[PDB]
Amino acid sequence: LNILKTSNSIKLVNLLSIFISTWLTAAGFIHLVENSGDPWENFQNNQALTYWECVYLLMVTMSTVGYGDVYAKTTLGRLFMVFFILGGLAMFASYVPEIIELIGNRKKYGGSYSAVSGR
Amino acid sequence: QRMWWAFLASSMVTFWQTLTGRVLVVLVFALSIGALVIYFIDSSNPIESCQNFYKDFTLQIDMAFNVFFLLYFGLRFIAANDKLWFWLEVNSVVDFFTVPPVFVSVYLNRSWLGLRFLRALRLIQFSEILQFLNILKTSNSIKLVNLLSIFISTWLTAAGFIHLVENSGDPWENFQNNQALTYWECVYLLMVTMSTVGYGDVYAKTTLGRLFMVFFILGGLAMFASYVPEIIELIGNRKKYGGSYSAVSGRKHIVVCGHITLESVSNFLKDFLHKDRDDVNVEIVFLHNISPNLELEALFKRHFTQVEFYQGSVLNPHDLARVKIESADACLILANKYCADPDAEDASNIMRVISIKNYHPKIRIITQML
Repeated sequence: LNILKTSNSIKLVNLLSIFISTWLTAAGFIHLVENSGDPWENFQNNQALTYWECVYLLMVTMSTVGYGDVYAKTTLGRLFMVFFILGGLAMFASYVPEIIELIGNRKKYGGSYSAVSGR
Repeated sequence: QRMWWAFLASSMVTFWQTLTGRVLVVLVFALSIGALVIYFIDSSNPIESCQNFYKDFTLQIDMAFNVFFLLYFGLRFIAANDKLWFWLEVNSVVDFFTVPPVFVSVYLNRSWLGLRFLRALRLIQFSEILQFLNILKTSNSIKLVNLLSIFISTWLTAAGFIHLVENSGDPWENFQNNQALTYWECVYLLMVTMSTVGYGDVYAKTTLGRLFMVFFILGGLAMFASYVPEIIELIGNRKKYGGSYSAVSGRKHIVVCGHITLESVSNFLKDFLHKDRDDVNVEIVFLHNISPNLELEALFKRHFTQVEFYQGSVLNPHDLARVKIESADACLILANKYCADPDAEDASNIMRVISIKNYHPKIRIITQML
């Protein structure tokens, strides 16, 4: 649908669509698994979670910040934390970002000359 | 109460190089420094407080700063030229969002600390003028100063914003859930975020604060990983041997120049500083363009009290004046003996000899020759 084709579109495709999709599906995944509770323990530890703090928990879990404010309170939740770390940290370390660092800045002198009349 | 249609309207969200410019920009960041200092001073005070026109004596200096910022605002009108890019300018936007809100707060005769610290962007201005003030006339050093200036600028701005969101609270929850911590505490937390250590002893209680700092720490890690690779090496690529030679009265010295290499200088030192000599009391100095190798600094360190090194060329009379060959007893020239064309080294040594004799025609020269 007539996007701005200056490699910005392709960098959008290969970075931010997949980043947002994975982040949002992981947030919804932890929300479901935490609100479900423990199956064999009759769902006694079903922690009440909102989506804002869920996605905040994802972003705290990735990168390196080890905030003790929020964490997984159940065994399968901690399982899924481990899998999410093993996937997302490896991705954010060696697959996605190098593209955005090799994007760099835009062109320095790509403009034209304005013919000012009288000179 | 809690009015915003006047502060935002003041923020204006809609939209009769020379010394003349130098004086005004110096005044601009000097008053920015003063206002940021007094903001840090009264940061412990609550955001909202009453203030009469003749009550706060400290705020009178703030009003002098405010009318001077209004003068700079009129200067911005004068230098606007193109109005579209004038309101597109980021510094102009910051001034729009900080000075008219101060005017409205003073008209209302009440204190409001919201977005008052935004002048920290102007703290990067003195880096350019430090070159004018001939403290640092180089390029790498002024680039490092500018980079640390923008680092500390985004530091103080982010610390202030996190502090205000922290002590404000949720507006839809009657802002009664706000935590209580000081500017030093928010500084500590923002180290906690930027450093990615993540202590978690004290966090951002506000939900909107968390939803801000999430993409803020994304941007911060991006800019950190972008900028440190051109920060770390600056301490490495700095000239060390650019100084001159300090003569010692009553003790002579000689000058060794030409092609100097590890094995050549090793042999020369080993047969010149031999222990079986009656008395050696001459300093040995070196002149060359290519920086010495780590083994050569190792030799210089193990002979720290006998040999000194300097970087320069024998064809530069300024370099010869720096080495001070007037008091030198003699000059030595080492010639490469392994290159393809022998006549090239002969001609090079001839140029060295004529330059040295032209600078001083009454010294002793001993040279190799192929």
